[PDB]
Amino acid sequence: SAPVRLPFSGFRLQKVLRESARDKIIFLHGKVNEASGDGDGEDAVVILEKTPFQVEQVAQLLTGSPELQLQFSNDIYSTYHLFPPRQLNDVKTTVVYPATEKHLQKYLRQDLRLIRETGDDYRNITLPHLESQSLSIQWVYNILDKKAEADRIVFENPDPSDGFVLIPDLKWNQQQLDDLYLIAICHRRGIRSLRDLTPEHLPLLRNILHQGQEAILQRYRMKGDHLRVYLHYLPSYYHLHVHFTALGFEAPGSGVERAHLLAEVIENLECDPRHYQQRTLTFALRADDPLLKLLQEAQQ
Amino acid sequence: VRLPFSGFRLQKVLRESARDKIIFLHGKVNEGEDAVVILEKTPFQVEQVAQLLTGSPELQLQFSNDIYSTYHLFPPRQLNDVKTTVVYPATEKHLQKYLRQDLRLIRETGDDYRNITLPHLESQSLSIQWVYNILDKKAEADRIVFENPDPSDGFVLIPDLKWNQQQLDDLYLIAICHRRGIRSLRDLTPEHLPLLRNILHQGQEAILQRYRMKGDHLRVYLHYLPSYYHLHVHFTALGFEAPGSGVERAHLLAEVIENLECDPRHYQQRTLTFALRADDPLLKLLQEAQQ
Ligand SMILES: C[n+]1cn([C@@H]2O[C@H](CSP(=O)(O)O[P@](=O)(S)OP(=O)(O)SC[C@H]3O[C@@H](n4cnc5c(=O)nc(N)[nH]c54)[C@H](O)[C@@H]3O)[C@@H](O)[C@H]2O)c2nc(N)[nH]c(=O)c21
Repeated sequence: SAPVRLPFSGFRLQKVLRESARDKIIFLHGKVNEASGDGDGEDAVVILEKTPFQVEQVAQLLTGSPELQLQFSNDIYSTYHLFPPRQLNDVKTTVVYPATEKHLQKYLRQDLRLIRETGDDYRNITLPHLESQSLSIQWVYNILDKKAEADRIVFENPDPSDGFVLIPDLKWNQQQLDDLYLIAICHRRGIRSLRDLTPEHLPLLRNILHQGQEAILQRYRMKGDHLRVYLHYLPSYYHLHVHFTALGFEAPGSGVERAHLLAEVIENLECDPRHYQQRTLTFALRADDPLLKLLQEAQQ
Repeated sequence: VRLPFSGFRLQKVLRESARDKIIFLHGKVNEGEDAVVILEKTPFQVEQVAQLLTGSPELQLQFSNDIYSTYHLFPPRQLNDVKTTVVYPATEKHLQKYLRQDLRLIRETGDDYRNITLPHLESQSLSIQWVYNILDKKAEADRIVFENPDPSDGFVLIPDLKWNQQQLDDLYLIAICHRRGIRSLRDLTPEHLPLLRNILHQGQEAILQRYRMKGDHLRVYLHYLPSYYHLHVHFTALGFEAPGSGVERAHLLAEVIENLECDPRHYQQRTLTFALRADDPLLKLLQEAQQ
């Protein structure tokens, strides 16, 4: 059977978590599985995002007879409503079910605040707090165990200590290289973030950088100098992973307040073995995040 | 109801943004005459999204993993609207306005800068007279928000030209140091730490006094490569993903300060990563040298 259903029965919109006109994305909190009519459904998050244009698809459309509705016109400039064929109309849909209260908070629209976390702040405040406020990494384990997305793996170094799995993300429809996005997940368990990195991890990091880039060149004919390769801090999930993005893709999470180039991570560890245990890291938090209050009050 | 021309041979993509779901196309028409066609996906309407999702929409499962799954959603015609802008006939000036070249990443070692980049910079006529006019109060003096007048440790804080200051969502100011001869990060030593600390602390305090926005709302960073070779620092609202704030170009001022405190020769010895346009002669010079 063609899989054509959401993973639940019925969708009721509880509230809009966040929408962006410039990004053409919307985050939805839904209530599902309410066949009894008691208004007590499970939580689900549904993310909808319009897709980028495909160059040759739009080129063929413009050379024919497109369906247009005139909006504005003045001298050489004019604006239309275009209703394109089915090919240009697909909407990327991401579902989280069952969604946790943590999922509702991370997607709820909030103003951001910057914070600078010393090595001491991490050990005394952040690390104790995140242990109970972290999302499950079962999806990470499923990929490593070949329990999910095995056919989507682009490259794998199977070594338990220095190996990793290279795989597309949730969003990249793989229809164009302009928005290329892949993630590399290390096989070694227990590496929560940059804070756990030591020179012991230099072989792993070099493997991800050089084998990951070569795999992208082999599979997509995408040269290394077309790629932005980095890590997140704070990471979304506390299992070490690296982001491979097209340089021309203004990818979310590539800002300086979250992204750390993998090549510089390697060189920092080579220059100082205790770099990411002692140095201060700067990142952004939601204004109502209790971790922000804990860090702000310890810094007084 | 139809386009003001017949046929469309794509000459080149002027620019594209997968993040913004927009594309700028240069086409040859009536074959040829020049035309610019801009296509942009439209934002979601909450009512249309709610009505569709509550009533069995057409979906195709891509894959699932634990509690996560991705689908292709095929909405009705009411949600597929594409904003289409046409310039016909388009001029050479229109093409220059929209065209952008692809970006290529490059890593410049300390020796690369001294042997390759700096001789290339010196071979060009890079005028920063407009910078001197601001510092000397001969232009844009009415735009200055704050000044430390010290000739060595001082600076002028000025809003970005593209910020009309009518809202704080896109807050963007620039701090230009008074001291001359500091091309970029490459010229920084611990002797500039008083200047850099002044920019960080006095700059944030001035933005708090003038815009009622405290420091943790701000992203304070420098560019490498900078657009002009006179040291300047960018102050941007954190919620504003300003161009040039990506990891491939921005350097947090606090980290620049602490790097100089940990190693005086940091920015003369360490390798810096940045993007260049594919047609930039500096890109070829660095690639040939690194061969
Ligand atoms: C659960 N899961 C995660 N990922 C990817 O791993 C990374 C997680 S960390 P990141 O900081 O990039 O974003 P994040 O939203 S916390 O990831 P997420 O797990 O919550 S899924 C939401 C998606 O929506 C995108 N997003 C988020 N905010 C915005 C935004 O403001 N604007 C836009 N245009 N896009 C945005 C993200 O890039 C993400 O791809 C992402 O690249 C995910 O795509 C996975 N990949 C595989 N193959 N399978 C998995 O199950 C899996």
